[PDB]
Amino acid sequence: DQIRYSIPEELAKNSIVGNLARDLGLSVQNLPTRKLRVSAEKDYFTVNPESGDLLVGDRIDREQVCGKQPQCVLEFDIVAEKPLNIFHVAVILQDVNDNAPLFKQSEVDLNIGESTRPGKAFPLDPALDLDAGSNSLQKYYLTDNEYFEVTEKETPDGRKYPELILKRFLDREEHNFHQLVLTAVDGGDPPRSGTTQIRIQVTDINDNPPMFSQDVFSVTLREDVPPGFSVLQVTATDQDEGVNAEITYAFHNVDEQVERIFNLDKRTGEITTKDNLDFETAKSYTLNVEAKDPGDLASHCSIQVKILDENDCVPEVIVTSVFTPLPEDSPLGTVIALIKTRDRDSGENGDVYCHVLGNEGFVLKSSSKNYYKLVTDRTLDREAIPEYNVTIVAADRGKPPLSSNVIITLHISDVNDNAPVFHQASYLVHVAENNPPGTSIAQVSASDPDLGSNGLISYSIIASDLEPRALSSFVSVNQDSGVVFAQRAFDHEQLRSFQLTLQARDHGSPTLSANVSMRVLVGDRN
Amino acid sequence: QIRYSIPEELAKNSIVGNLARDLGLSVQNLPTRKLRVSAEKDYFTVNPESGDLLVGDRIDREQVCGKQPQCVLEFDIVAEKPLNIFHVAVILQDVNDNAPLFKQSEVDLNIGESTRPGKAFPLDPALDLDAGSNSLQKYYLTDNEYFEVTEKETPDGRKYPELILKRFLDREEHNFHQLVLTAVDGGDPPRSGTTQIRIQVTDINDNPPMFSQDVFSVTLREDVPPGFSVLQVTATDQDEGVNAEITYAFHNVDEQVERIFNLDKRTGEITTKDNLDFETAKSYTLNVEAKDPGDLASHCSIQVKILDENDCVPEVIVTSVFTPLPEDSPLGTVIALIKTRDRDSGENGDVYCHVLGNEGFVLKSSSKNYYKLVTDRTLDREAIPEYNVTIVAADRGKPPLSSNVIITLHISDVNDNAPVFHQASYLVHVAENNPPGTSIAQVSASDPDLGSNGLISYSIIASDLEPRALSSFVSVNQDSGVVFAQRAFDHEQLRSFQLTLQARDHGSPTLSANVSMRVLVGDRND
Ligand SMILES: *[C@@H]1O[C@H](CO[C@@H]2O[C@@H](C)[C@@H](O)[C@@H](O)[C@@H]2O)[C@@H](O[C@@H]2O[C@H](CO)[C@@H](O[C@@H]3O[C@H](CO)[C@@H](O)[C@H](O)[C@@H]3O)[C@H](O)[C@H]2NC(C)=O)[C@H](O)[C@H]1NC(C)=O
Ligand SMILES: *[C@@H]1O[C@H](CO)[C@@H](O)[C@H](O)[C@H]1NC(C)=O
Ligand SMILES: *[C@@H]1O[C@H](CO)[C@@H](O)[C@H](O)[C@H]1NC(C)=O
Ligand SMILES: *[C@@H]1O[C@H](CO)[C@@H](O)[C@H](O)[C@H]1NC(C)=O
Ligand SMILES: *[C@H]1O[C@H](CO)[C@@H](O)[C@H](O)[C@@H]1O
Ligand SMILES: *[C@H]1O[C@H](CO)[C@@H](O)[C@H](O)[C@@H]1O
Ligand SMILES: *[C@H]1O[C@H](CO)[C@@H](O)[C@H](O)[C@@H]1O
Ligand SMILES: *[C@H]1O[C@H](CO)[C@@H](O)[C@H](O)[C@@H]1O
Ligand SMILES: *[C@H]1O[C@H](CO)[C@@H](O)[C@H](O)[C@@H]1O
Ligand SMILES: *[C@H]1O[C@H](CO)[C@@H](O)[C@H](O)[C@@H]1O
Ligand SMILES: *[C@H]1O[C@H](CO)[C@@H](O)[C@H](O)[C@@H]1O
Ligand SMILES: *[C@H]1O[C@H](CO)[C@@H](O)[C@H](O)[C@@H]1O
Ligand SMILES: *[C@H]1O[C@H](CO)[C@@H](O)[C@H](O)[C@@H]1O
Ligand SMILES: *[C@H]1O[C@H](CO)[C@@H](O)[C@H](O)[C@@H]1O
Ligand SMILES: *[C@H]1O[C@H](CO)[C@@H](O)[C@H](O)[C@@H]1O
Ligand SMILES: [Ca+2]
Ligand SMILES: [Ca+2]
Ligand SMILES: [Ca+2]
Ligand SMILES: [Ca+2]
Ligand SMILES: [Ca+2]
Ligand SMILES: [Ca+2]
Ligand SMILES: [Ca+2]
Ligand SMILES: [Ca+2]
Ligand SMILES: [Ca+2]
Ligand SMILES: [Ca+2]
Ligand SMILES: [Ca+2]
Ligand SMILES: [Ca+2]
Ligand SMILES: [Ca+2]
Ligand SMILES: [Ca+2]
Ligand SMILES: [Ca+2]
Ligand SMILES: [Ca+2]
Ligand SMILES: [Ca+2]
Ligand SMILES: [Ca+2]
Ligand SMILES: [Ca+2]
Ligand SMILES: [Ca+2]
Ligand SMILES: [Ca+2]
Ligand SMILES: [Ca+2]
Ligand SMILES: [Ca+2]
Ligand SMILES: [Ca+2]
Ligand SMILES: [Ca+2]
Ligand SMILES: [Ca+2]
Repeated sequence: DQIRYSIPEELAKNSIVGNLARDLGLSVQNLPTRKLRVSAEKDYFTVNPESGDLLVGDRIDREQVCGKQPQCVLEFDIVAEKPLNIFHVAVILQDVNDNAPLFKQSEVDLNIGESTRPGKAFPLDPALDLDAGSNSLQKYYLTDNEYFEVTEKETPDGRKYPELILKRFLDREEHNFHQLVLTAVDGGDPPRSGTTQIRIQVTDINDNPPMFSQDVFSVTLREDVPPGFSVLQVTATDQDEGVNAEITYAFHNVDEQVERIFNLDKRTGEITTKDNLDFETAKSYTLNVEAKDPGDLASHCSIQVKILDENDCVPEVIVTSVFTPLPEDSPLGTVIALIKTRDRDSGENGDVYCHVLGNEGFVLKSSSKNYYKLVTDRTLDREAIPEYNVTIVAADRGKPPLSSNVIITLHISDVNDNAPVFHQASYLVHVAENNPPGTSIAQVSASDPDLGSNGLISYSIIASDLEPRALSSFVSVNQDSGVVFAQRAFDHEQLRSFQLTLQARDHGSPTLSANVSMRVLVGDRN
Repeated sequence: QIRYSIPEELAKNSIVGNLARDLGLSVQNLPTRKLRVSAEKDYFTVNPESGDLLVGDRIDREQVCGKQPQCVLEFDIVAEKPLNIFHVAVILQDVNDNAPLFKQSEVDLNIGESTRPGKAFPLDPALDLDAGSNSLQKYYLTDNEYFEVTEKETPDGRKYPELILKRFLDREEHNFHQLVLTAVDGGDPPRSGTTQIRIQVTDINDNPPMFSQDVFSVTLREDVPPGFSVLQVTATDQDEGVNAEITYAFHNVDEQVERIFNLDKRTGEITTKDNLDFETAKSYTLNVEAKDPGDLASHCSIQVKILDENDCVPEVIVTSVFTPLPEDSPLGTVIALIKTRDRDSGENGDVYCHVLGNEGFVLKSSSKNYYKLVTDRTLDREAIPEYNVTIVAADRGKPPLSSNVIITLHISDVNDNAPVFHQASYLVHVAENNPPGTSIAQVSASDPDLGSNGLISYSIIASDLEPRALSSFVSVNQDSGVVFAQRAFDHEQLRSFQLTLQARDHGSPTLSANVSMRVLVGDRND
């Protein structure tokens, strides 16, 4: 059972709310009789007795009293004495738009993932406008931009708050961060705004792979670089940050020897040899390097290594045929030996010239490159020079040159080209009469410089002035020793001297001979 | 040089050609000149009797020539006595006997989930040791929606097969792929070589954590201790590894939510770290955010409601009391004004009052929660001057709680009792010739009132004697009530006289009582 009065809030103190003396039917003289008083938990109002009307007391701030409540009603009692009575009074106060909507924080900073799907919603803390009705918050709206949208969400249960609807994919390598201005507006005359700034810092995720500076590189090396030689350092650039920017390098899809010879450090990306190179084994290597982050995004490159040749192989002289023993009557230009040269190098380091040392009558003639023949230049002789030590030298054209020599041993075989020569130009022997038959009266001798059969000497009597049927009856000759024998006792009174033609013969093809004349003189006795 | 041409992989003793007829030699002299072959390897052997060239060891063209399109073998023939050398070259024509072949039958690649389309992946090529059209000519691949196959030629001329990607991968849809790569040459019949490529997609942090449902509902009784298991919340990330470990935390919350509740960052489990009260806050809106290391997050809210428990005792307040209370107070007169306050809500905060005992006071409720203590009995201070009215209030919750107060009432006196004489009439005998100024009688009266209202003062208002001589006969002491004789009495003159006294109270207004007194003058002899 109450009466109701209406005023605006924040009203001036001691402003009349209304006269209760008229509404409660109390004479102005009947009233001071009565203690008129206000009973309330917090004294927002008081009454002057002599006045008989209601008076505003303390600060009547609606927002600290009713809060959000749609209608604001202050219930309090009024006490009167003689007779004792309690009257009930409640006042309605109208809302004043004296509070503007304001966000809790001046700046809010969000971390939004780079790969957040579009349309995803991010709830935002709502502003606080303590007024009620139309004077409360009505419209959120955000900075016009292309990346983000704002909408006011109200769940069917009751609570409401604004949220960000993402418009498109983010990309920290395009924009590291954005800053936007959100405005909250209430709906009365005149509207009151409150702004806040949102800074969104995009966080890195893995979407860019390491990339090499070029598709292909090139380096060259001498084939004598020691193990550990820095060949080439490769690097890749990853546009991400954090662990999604760590780069690992590795050999992949390389021949076995390519991986065995070289060595690539995973973290640094530098390539150094681990063993000796050899141009004769591999003229060049090709290299493929894989660079990848932990997210297995990769890019690959190819480095081509071209080795350069060095003069490190000695030329070799191969001799494939030789003429031994060599007959001394061999004509000019006969081919004695077959010569080839092999140098595993390349270019001028493998180009070889061949010479024969000395001038003993042997020269090299070249039919074609690396092919030679060792011919005779002058006539030969075994009794002069029986044996030859022929040195052939091959030399390359590298700087400095590398040489090699070989020694061929030629033996000269005997040809029957020397006739036997008698020790004396003629022979003359003195045999005394009445000599014993079958004794040594003389001994011819010859000499032959040839070897073996071509130097074996046989002696024979070819002619004499005596009766041919009686020659053997007089003297004879030993074919093996040359000693001459008498086969009958000589008689001076019958014949004093006789003539003999002795012959020296060898055993060759053909046989060579020589004639000597021996005269036998028979001494005289009785 | 003599040029020939034969197919590879011919059987031994096969005739290549008759060099006796081709060199220009004579078959009569072929036995004397050893015809022989000098060469690096014993691929061939001539017969000196027949003078022809036989194949020796197997001549595998791919074991000699390799990459060279046309392959020639150059070897020498030595003669002897006469001694010469002859140059021959045999062309090895290619027989398609080698098929394309891969180093590994199965290759395993790791491709990140976010390789942009068109990214080329260079694969290990196939080896076709043949040359010409019989060498490798094209690559083919299983028809799928994700990968195409190409063959790229570096300007150097090295050819390699690279894969091209046409559609974004997704391991949450297809963890890995199995493909078939074939290599085809250009002979008839064409020989093919296959390999199986198992491509494995690597996890990339592309999916955010997500909750079962956006809003949860729980209720808590307000008397739960600190540390009560409120709720456990979990989220599921569709990724793997470090990309799928979750961190939960509060997000845009009131200070009180952070002071009362403790949420495990690792478990998503909320408990309370303080005591709750229903009268302070009836509900709590919690906002939880679950985020992965990539700052991808989803948000849910837990709307907690609080249950009221009866813990506030009801309070009785006596706004005003009416004491002292006049004993002439009519019925239904208001004594004390009462109000009731219980901070609980519902039946726990619904208070009702009643008076203990029965002594003439009843509680009439003008409105809900307000009482007037009125009288239903006429009071009398001479009977009961003090009252100790005990008022009790209780609530209708389970279990209920009550409280009492003791009002003390003092009863004000009112002059509501006139004095009464202890006797109805007075008859007094006086002897004759009594001394003037002697006590003849004494009257008495009583008044139960308090103080001046109970003070009695006597007087003689009237008598039958002439009023001028009344002062000469009798008198009364107003304090003691004694009736004295003011003269000597003579029986022969007057035998008896009557009298009319009054007993009066002193409080205003005065209450009086009249009494009659008869005086008989006794008779002596004079
Ligand atoms: C109305 O009630 C009052 C107060 O009663 C108080 O509360 C009750 C629940 C009981 O527990 C009472 O014992 C308690 O005092 C009564 O007044 C009280 O009366 C008693 C007895 O007459 C007084 O006791 C005296 O106390 C003093 C010391 O203060 C001693 O020296 C005395 O020897 C004697 O023990 C008590 O003081 C008094 N209290 C007050 C505040 O006056 C009252 O009698 C009662 N009236 C009726 C009609 O019931
Ligand atoms: C040839 O050389 C060998 C080896 O030293 C030697 O024994 C021989 O006497 C030499 N002959 C000539 C003729 O120089
Ligand atoms: C030696 O004598 C024989 C026989 O009379 C003769 O044929 C020859 O010419 C002579 N001279 C030589 C040198 O042999
Ligand atoms: C007592 O008597 C006097 C005179 O006779 C009279 O006026 C008075 O009213 C009487 N008392 C009462 C209580 O009536
Ligand atoms: C917000 O916007 C209002 C108009 O809607 C302005 O009046 C105010 O100053 C604030 O900028
Ligand atoms: C909201 O935003 C504006 C800038 O748009 C500030 O000037 C203002 O103080 C509040 O931070
Ligand atoms: C190793 O070191 C050499 C210099 O010594 C560099 O030229 C090379 O690129 C690699 O870094
Ligand atoms: C090159 O030098 C060597 C010695 O180092 C000789 O043996 C060779 O004959 C040529 O002169
Ligand atoms: C035999 O003996 C004689 C000596 O009487 C020599 O003169 C002769 O030459 C042969 O030796
Ligand atoms: C590879 O492909 C060829 C046809 O190009 C077939 O002949 C062979 O059997 C293999 O399938
Ligand atoms: C290549 O593919 C074939 C089937 O097409 C297999 O049989 C072979 O072993 C290789 O995996
Ligand atoms: C503690 O235990 C309760 C059940 O007793 C759960 O509901 C809560 O989520 C927490 O795990
Ligand atoms: C009021 O009533 C409650 C029970 O409702 C009691 O516990 C209390 O002592 C008082 O009598
Ligand atoms: C005065 O005294 C006499 C006795 O002396 C009493 O009889 C009389 O009633 C009054 O008290
Ligand atoms: C009359 O006198 C008696 C004593 O005799 C008192 O008790 C009474 O109150 C009245 O005054
Ligand atoms: Ca205000
Ligand atoms: Ca306001
Ligand atoms: Ca406002
Ligand atoms: Ca990016
Ligand atoms: Ca990366
Ligand atoms: Ca990135
Ligand atoms: Ca070398
Ligand atoms: Ca070399
Ligand atoms: Ca060399
Ligand atoms: Ca000679
Ligand atoms: Ca000779
Ligand atoms: Ca000779
Ligand atoms: Ca073959
Ligand atoms: Ca072949
Ligand atoms: Ca083939
Ligand atoms: Ca995915
Ligand atoms: Ca993923
Ligand atoms: Ca994830
Ligand atoms: Ca409580
Ligand atoms: Ca409670
Ligand atoms: Ca309660
Ligand atoms: Ca009374
Ligand atoms: Ca009284
Ligand atoms: Ca009285
Ligand atoms: Ca008398
Ligand atoms: Ca008398």
